[PDB]
Amino acid sequence: NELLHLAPNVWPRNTTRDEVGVVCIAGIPLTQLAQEYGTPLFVIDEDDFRSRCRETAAAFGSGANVHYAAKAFLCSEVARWISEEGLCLDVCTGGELAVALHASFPPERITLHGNNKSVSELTAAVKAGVGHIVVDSMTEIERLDAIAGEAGIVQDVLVRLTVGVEAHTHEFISTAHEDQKFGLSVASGAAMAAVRRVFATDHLRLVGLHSHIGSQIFDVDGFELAAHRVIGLLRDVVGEFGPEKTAQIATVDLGGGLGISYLPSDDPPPIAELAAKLGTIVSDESTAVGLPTPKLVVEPGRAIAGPGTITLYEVGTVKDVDVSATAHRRYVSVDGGMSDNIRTALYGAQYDVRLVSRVSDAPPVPARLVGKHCESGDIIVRDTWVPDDIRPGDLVAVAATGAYCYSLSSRYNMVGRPAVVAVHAGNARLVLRRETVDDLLSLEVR
Amino acid sequence: NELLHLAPNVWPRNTTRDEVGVVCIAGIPLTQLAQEYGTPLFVIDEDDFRSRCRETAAAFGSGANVHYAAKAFLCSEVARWISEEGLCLDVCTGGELAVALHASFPPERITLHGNNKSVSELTAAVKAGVGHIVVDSMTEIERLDAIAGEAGIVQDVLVRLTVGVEAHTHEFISTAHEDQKFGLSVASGAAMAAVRRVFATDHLRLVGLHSHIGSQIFDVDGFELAAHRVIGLLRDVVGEFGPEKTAQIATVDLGGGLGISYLPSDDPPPIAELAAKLGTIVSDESTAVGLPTPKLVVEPGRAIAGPGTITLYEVGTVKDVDVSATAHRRYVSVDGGMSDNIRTALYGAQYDVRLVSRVSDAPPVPARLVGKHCESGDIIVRDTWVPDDIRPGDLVAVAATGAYCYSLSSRYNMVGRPAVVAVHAGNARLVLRRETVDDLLSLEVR
Repeated sequence: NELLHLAPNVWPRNTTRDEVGVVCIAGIPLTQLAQEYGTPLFVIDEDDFRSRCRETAAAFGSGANVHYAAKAFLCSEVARWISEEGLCLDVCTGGELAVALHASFPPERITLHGNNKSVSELTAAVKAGVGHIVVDSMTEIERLDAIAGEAGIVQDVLVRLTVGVEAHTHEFISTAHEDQKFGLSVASGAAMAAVRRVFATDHLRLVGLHSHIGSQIFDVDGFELAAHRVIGLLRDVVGEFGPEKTAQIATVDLGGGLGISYLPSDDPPPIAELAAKLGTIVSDESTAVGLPTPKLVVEPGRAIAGPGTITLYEVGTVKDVDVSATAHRRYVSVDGGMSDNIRTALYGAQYDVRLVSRVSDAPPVPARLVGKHCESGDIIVRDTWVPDDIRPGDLVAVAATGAYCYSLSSRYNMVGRPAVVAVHAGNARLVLRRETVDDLLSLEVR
Repeated sequence: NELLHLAPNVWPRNTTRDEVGVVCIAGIPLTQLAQEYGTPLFVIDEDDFRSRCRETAAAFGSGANVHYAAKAFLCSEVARWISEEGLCLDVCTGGELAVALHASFPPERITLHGNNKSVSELTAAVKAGVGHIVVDSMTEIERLDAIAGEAGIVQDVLVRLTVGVEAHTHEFISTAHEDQKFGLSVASGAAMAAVRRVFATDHLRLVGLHSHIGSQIFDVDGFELAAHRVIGLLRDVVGEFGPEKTAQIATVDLGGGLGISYLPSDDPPPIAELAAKLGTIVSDESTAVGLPTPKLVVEPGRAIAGPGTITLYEVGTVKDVDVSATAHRRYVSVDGGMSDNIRTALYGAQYDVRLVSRVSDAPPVPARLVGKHCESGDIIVRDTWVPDDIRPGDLVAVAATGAYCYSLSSRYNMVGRPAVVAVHAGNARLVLRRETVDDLLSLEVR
């Protein structure tokens, strides 16, 4: 009855149910996908993903202002999607760049991020003609300058700032000293020292400022404090160097962390509403300090890739576990685990799980969804409810696994990566194939 | 001065230091290994690993009583070492089995573990002639019974028990109801129901009972209570079925969790000492209930694989981070991260890290060792000390990364698995090659 419901904020946009009670994505029964492709299976609702690109692009004025964070999930097919939808792509190490270039992603729409970019990654970035590099340390700045001079080019950079704001859901914390790896402290003068260094060179050009402040952010307040702090530095810079050397500092990038619904009760605002608030903040903040309004750029991963994909599993074992003298928890063992979704164990993530191969009339029963790994903490959904007649051979799906589940996949217990399939308009296609024993053995020498 | 020291309880047994101040493993400078093989690099002290096998085998009476838990780290090379050293091998899913069989590991010395074994894994295990299956549910028992009967064989099994004991380091917790996925409860009567079920059939033979109680266990008291509880069931079983159908229940397997030193302060007892205590426990408990003393089996992963391997990295970036108005923490960015060692992030692991390419005279300074991934929490060693002159190009090593680090490796940010090398008597050989971009792209369709 209520265990049947697929909260529209949580599930992919193109989710329906059958007349026989099977959940379909983009018109295809989940049962047919498991039949054709096996389980576990990442199922991507392509129209959903593309929708999020378009709405976010519209919300921020242009696809140019929306940089997809590849770390959420990347492969050549997805790089193609982002390319066609007109967004930019943020890449983090050499491997993400090479996969983008392999996919012929236009390098001028690429930004390179990272706290510890090697010489060889910086080298490859400029050789490829990557549009922007977000610099994270004085050392990087030295390195990049030498590399750009060698190549005979002027590299566009942003400097990553630490502004003491950490935002999650409907709260944020402001600290005097952010104690983490990324960026340079505005407060300490470290950020201004970086700005000076970039100005002192010939082969680099400072075109913006970057901050990233959290994840699953549902309110604008963290961003507003962050924006105030970032533009305060802007004020400091053009104050010291004059609106002339600074004219080209045209971009404030407020990073990622746009929030999605994992659970029905999750309540991120519509992106159009949040984006307009952000736009008003940036204009207000810049006028408040006598500056022209900079371009606002945003770097979502989760908010593009997360909601449109589910993980489909087969129930293998159902065990009733005594938890008190009178209560029980129903442990439902499934086809994968921390190998394909480590987020529950790693971050304490909370997911929605539903029976998707039939409609049960059995009453709900408190449950834990667990994997097949030889570790007690191999838990996929810690606290949930299942039909009292859940049985091996039933299919269940976990929602919003499109971001950072596959990106984090391992071969723990020699469990190969699941296949990943894209559905569009009643048609399914394999995108990433499932790993085999040969894959498992492939790094072994002889 | 003291930042130079490599605690012998922490570092591989065949660690020394150069006269030029480079740490060698099995006689090879770590700087040479980084030069030949690149970083990050897993370095396996082969002799150390074998020694651990040999001393644990001796401590428990025989290699037959020591079952290496492959989940800690498995490849064909390692399966070979285990086989040669005369130990048994615990495998957890179909992939671990397949790797074992691929490496020619004797099936009779294999034991299959897991909470969610599929019909296909069970079927492959009996087809291979796997010596033991540790059954975890009533469902598994029914599946295996049918499988064994179809094969025309009698399958030896043990029943995994939950006895409400969870031990770590020098303590344990006893609970009325362990609320987790594995085993059947002695207290609720679920264990006895399973024993009856095995006894009901012709195609299975009950040879023993299994319990696994935690990790990093430094004392014997948790084991004692567990053994008391396990042997209590043994008494109920032979009571109800008579010393007859019960004569072949010859083994009490107390699982894994034997502890190693991650940090110089860590104090696991010598294995011979703990093994003797354990032996005494088993004999005492069985005699207290009028039973002959059962064989004692142990399933270590960490204590075999952990200490003999280190992870070698190159320092790329060094940033001093203000943490209060007066204090600072030195962020030392390295060559890998949560992709090759997720344990700090995942379980709050603590590691020992040391500068290995030179001797520093610089004073020590509070530090954090961090990877190159594009998230704040990509921390390898949260709280450590490094020399004040630590610089890009220096090599550092993290100790005791031989268990559960490679096992759990991912391609987060398209960062390929590092190379794994084995060193023995002044010779190094590549065991597992490092991933390339082609590996990263290999599951892509088109």
